[PDB]
Amino acid sequence: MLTYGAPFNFPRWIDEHAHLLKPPVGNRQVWQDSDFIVTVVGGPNHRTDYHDDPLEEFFYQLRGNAYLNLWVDGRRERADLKEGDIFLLPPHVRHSPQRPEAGSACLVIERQRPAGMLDGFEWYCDACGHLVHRVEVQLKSPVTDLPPLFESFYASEDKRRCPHCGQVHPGRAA
Amino acid sequence: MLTYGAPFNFPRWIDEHAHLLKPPVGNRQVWQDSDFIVTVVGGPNHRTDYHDDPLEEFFYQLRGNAYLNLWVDGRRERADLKEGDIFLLPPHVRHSPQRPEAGSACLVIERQRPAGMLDGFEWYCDACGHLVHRVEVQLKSPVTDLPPLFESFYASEDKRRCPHCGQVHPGRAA
Ligand SMILES: [Fe+2]
Ligand SMILES: [Fe+2]
Ligand SMILES: [Fe+2]
Ligand SMILES: [Fe+2]
Repeated sequence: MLTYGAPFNFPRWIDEHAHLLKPPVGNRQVWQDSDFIVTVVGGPNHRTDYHDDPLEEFFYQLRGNAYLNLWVDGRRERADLKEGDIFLLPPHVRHSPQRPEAGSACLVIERQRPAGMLDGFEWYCDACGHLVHRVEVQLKSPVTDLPPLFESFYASEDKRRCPHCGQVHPGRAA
Repeated sequence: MLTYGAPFNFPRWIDEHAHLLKPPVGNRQVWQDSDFIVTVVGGPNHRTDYHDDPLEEFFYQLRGNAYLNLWVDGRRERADLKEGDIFLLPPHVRHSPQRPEAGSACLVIERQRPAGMLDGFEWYCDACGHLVHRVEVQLKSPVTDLPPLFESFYASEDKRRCPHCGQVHPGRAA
């Protein structure tokens, strides 16, 4: 009844999955079907989407450095994840992880969302900072649910169009 | 609205709390009032109680070695937490952590239990393996709720008395 198997060496697991912790995959979930969602996120990767997680998110930047673009108290801000840092993000704080370094690795821990508790993915205008587009999602399989979501934003000049100042958001890369 | 503060260096935090990660305290919670309960557990420590956590528990043995005495599929068993190992324990698997080494440190992550979801603490007979005593608890503050619980077991020859074979459990140390 050890449903998720025996203990195992983490650094070797990370080493062994180096090829997955780089584009295009980027990340790898450690156990499947668990309530705790346990993921290692490599790099490099940059993104323009901001995440609205209705639950907490735990980070431990095991290797290399990264940072989180955030919206804290109405202002754009940056939290660094230097190698060795840990950090706990409160529910709903908008965050956009940037991971510039190859070979970096970050332990990220989350919980499954109950039915009816949704995640938000959002984009903001570089020009005036207004919200450009939000999609909410019952997030069961990030790996497969999120790329079509992001993909549809990039493809729609409409979705990318700031309702405040008309600036068309750049889409994929800032 | 970074309610749990900024990122910070984890190894230095652990170093700085060395005096707390040894008897009598043994462990230190990283953030307070979070949904994710994030704890570093040092040593040495041995115990005879088995935990029935109604939710999952995540371990990452950062420094030194430890092990978990378990009841898996009706049998007494041992899962080692060698330095570097990670491990995810499924809900309700009975476990009794033993941490023989000084200077060891283990990241343990849990979730707050909703109202009405209780933890069990249990003891088993060395002689016949039958359940000797179980207390259930709405666990809000392990640090302060658990010592009086354990304490009351040790003090009662009655509670320590195996209902199957009459052997009085040794209590504090095996
Ligand atoms: Fe996220
Ligand atoms: Fe705008
Ligand atoms: Fe436990
Ligand atoms: Fe017995």
